[PDB]
Amino acid sequence: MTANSRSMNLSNSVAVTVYEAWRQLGYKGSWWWPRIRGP
Amino acid sequence: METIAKHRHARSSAQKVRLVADLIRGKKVSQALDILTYTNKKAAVLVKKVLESAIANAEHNDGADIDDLKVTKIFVDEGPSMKRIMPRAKGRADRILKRTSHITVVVSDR
Amino acid sequence: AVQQNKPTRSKRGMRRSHDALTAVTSLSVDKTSGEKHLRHHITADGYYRGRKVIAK
Amino acid sequence: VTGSGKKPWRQKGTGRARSGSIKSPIWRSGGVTFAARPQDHSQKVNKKMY
Amino acid sequence: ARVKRGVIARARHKKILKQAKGYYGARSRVYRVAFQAVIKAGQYAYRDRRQRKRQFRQLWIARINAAARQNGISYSKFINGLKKASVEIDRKILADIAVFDKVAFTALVEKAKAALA
RNA sequence: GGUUAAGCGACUAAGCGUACACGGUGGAUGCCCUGGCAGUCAGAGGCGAUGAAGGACGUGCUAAUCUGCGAUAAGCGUCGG
RNA sequence: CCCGGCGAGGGGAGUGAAAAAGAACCUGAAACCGUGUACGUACAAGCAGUGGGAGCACGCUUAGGCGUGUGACUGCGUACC
RNA sequence: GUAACGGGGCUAAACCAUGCACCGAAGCUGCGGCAGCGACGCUUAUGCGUUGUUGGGUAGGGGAGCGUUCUGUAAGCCUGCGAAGGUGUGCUGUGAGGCAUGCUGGAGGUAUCAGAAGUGCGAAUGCUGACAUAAGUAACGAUAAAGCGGGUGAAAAGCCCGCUCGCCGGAAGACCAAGGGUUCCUGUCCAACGUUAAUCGGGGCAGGGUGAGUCGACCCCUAAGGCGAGGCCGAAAGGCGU
Repeated sequence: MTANSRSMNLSNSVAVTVYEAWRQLGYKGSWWWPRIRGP
Repeated sequence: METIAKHRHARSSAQKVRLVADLIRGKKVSQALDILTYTNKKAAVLVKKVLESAIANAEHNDGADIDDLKVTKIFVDEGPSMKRIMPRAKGRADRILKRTSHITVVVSDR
Repeated sequence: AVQQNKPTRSKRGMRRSHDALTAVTSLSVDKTSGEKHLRHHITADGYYRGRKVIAK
Repeated sequence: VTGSGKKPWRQKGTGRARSGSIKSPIWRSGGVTFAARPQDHSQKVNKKMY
Repeated sequence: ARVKRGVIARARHKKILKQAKGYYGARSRVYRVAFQAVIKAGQYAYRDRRQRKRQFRQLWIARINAAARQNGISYSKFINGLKKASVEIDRKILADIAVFDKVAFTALVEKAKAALA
């Protein structure tokens, strides 16, 4: 009773996992190099 | 008359299998069995199994004389795709597609 | 570097025009057993150029 | 609509469009823009013209 | 009193795509591009309905001029001579006569040449 | 008939385009409803130290998830249908 | 019953009004991906269309030519909000 | 990079003066059709005939319409002689549109005149699902290293035996407390999971396994600290303390 059931089952969990993987705080910008056209 | 054999939901991408299917389009059955034997591809096993199964059908269900059958039609098309997740650097995550295929072979005495 | 416009299916088809693989046609028959094999290779039942070999 | 007032994500920085509510009328499972209340459709007719 | 938009929108989309048969690439498969292609085609057709009336007159002039010099006269003198002789023949008819009947054209040319005198 | 010149020139598709026929993937559209929403007319407007609301662990021929029940544990006594 | 690894997936037989209703199971669109047929394409420069226009294939037809598909060559032409 | 006639080229195809022809626009004329605004006649309303004139258009004002879901007309009418839906073809209105019919579909649909709107989508770095491109490209997670024979198996570089080789050895060895909760052992299976294959596994399924007077909790005693009968304070909630 395994094959189709669990095989398709994992495709539901991947959606929520990718959904959570987007906490987005780790965005770490400030583009550390000097500003493009600074003062 | 025609005889069909199919392998649905085969674990391989459609593009890779289509390379093998081009060799045996329009050949005689004996030659096709010879060619697939001496080709080093994963897909060659699946196609050879399907072709042998198609040969068996044309003899037991339909008539006989396997000595003059030919490969009239053969084509490949996509099936459902399983989706999995694979982690990357800095907390990012990516989608992964595991593709399948449908294999059909048409053999006839014409 | 990334594309600026997605290439067409035509261009995808043109690039793949060299991906076709080739058959063998170099099938040879052994003198004694008469079975098929590649050139310069041992047959399945261990025969090479008629004379029996290891045949494990 | 049953939900919470937290912002979905910050204002700037990310590449997405600006959003401020999970229950916006333009989102799936959001609210209706001009919802309806129970009404009363009766009219008036003068005695003489009845 | 809720109204769904499926059938009507599908019909309206199918109406446009049926007008874009034969166009290249995505200009016959996706609505957003086929719409603009159809509008352009309409504009071009409207504009060309005017230009069609100029190219044919240009061609008729060229053929008449070529045929007239075979009989030793220029186009402008030929046309002017026809007017002094009171001849009303359409340029389309003149080109047709020039192609399909040499003798009649020669008669016309001689008449015009006499009319100039 | 032949031999020389000079001039002109059908037939190829590694692949690609458009049209038509037949398919695959995907799940819209139509048609359904013991699920909801808003109300009229009546009822009741509390439960608990005689241990509440809410729970834990148990309970079957078979072991569990729902539904009941409490070591008298998918049930015990009596009066009616 | 047959091929296959005492597989997965198929082809028969059988039930049913229907299996192209076969359990991922009413109907089943679009993007997207294929096989087959007809025409075009390897000296040619640009919003890819529009106005002219040979040739080829198929159907009707009594001539005479019509209808469908493709489209060599040529005039004009720098998307939408 | 010719490039200070658009080019080719030009001693007229250059520049003055005169003249007659012709080309040249959606301008004007010819033929056919539609719609306004007036005038004039018949019906003297509508219905008409004979005329004159008008019709590029953003912001914006005014006038007419098409189509979708629901209520009445409805126990009416159409429906296996095949409804809604899907997919082609052919006709006709100035337009939104309408009608007939082939194939799928297998049970509902609505003249006509009125009424009420969740009434029409291409854009909003719009929201949800599905599917493309880059591309069969980059990568397969420590440079401690592997070679051969036999076995099982449909299939063996990766599994099991054997020999040889290499690495760690104040650890990459043997234990305990935290934390986890059957991952432990045996037998079976390979469709998903294992960054490849797999007969293998911390994967699926079924059985089994944890024995205490002395080891540890529980128990007896208190530190920092907590609670706190009375008590003292405080709009209420409460705060501090014997």
